[PDB]
Amino acid sequence: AGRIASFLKNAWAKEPVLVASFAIGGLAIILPSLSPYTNYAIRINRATPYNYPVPLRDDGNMPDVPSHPQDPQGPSLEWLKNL
Amino acid sequence: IARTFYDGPEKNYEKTMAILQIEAEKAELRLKELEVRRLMRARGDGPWYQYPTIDKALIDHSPKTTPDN
Ligand SMILES: CCCCCCCCCCCCCCCCC[C@@H](O)O[C@H](CO[C@H](O)CCCCCCCCCCCCCCC)COP(=O)(O)OCC[N+](C)(C)C
Ligand SMILES: CCCCCCCC/C=C\CCCCCCCC(=O)O[C@H](COC(=O)CCCCCCC/C=C/CCCCCCCC)COP(=O)(O)OCCN
Repeated sequence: AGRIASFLKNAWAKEPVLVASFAIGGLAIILPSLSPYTNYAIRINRATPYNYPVPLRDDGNMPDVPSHPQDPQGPSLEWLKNL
Repeated sequence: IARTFYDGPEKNYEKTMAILQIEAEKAELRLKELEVRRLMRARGDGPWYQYPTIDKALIDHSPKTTPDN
């Protein structure tokens, strides 16, 4: 932990570009695992309706499937509006 | 000499019969196996010569953005 300080000092004195590149790359690898917004990005990607939602044939045993888009059932995107 | 070194003829006789039975059974088994192999290769209905086919578990049975698949 003491010699690494001298090594970093020498690298910064001689090769600032390499030090900057390595720092930026290391941040790029490690930061996304520690961020709480990557889940939000995944859900935003999942909430984009590229495809037509094919309706389900009613059998009388779906309490959680809406009959109309304005019905309270189904997923809600209110989290996206406030995001 | 016969008592000390040799046996009776019955022993050799019956050993010969046992050997003959084993060899005849082996011959008939070999011929039957050849016929079975020929039939299985010709028809393909047996356990042998079952060449692989595409697994139907890979098919996706979901709506395909188009009603006509
Ligand atoms: C009264 C006699 C007067 C006349 C004498 C005649 C002399 C004849 C003797 C010469 C013998 C010829 C050799 C043939 C040996 C046959 C070997 C084999 O076939 O026999 C075995 C039998 O084993 C015998 O013990 C064989 C022993 C003979 C060994 C020969 C060695 C002689 C060499 C001596 C050289 C000198 C040594 C000193 C060096 C300085 C079979 O084993 P096994 O499956 O169980 O028995 C089946 C039959 N039963 C079940 C009924 C018993
Ligand atoms: C974990 C992240 C990894 C991914 C990020 C990296 C992104 C891209 C960067 C890498 C590109 C290729 C690497 C280049 C390797 C060069 C090594 C070399 O031999 O060059 C040396 C020069 O560099 C060196 O001296 C060796 C390494 C020097 C330091 C390099 C980085 C070491 C670590 C720095 C960062 C540490 C961690 C981040 C903390 C930063 C501090 C806050 C020789 O110089 P020359 O040009 O050949 O001589 C001509 C002049 N006579």
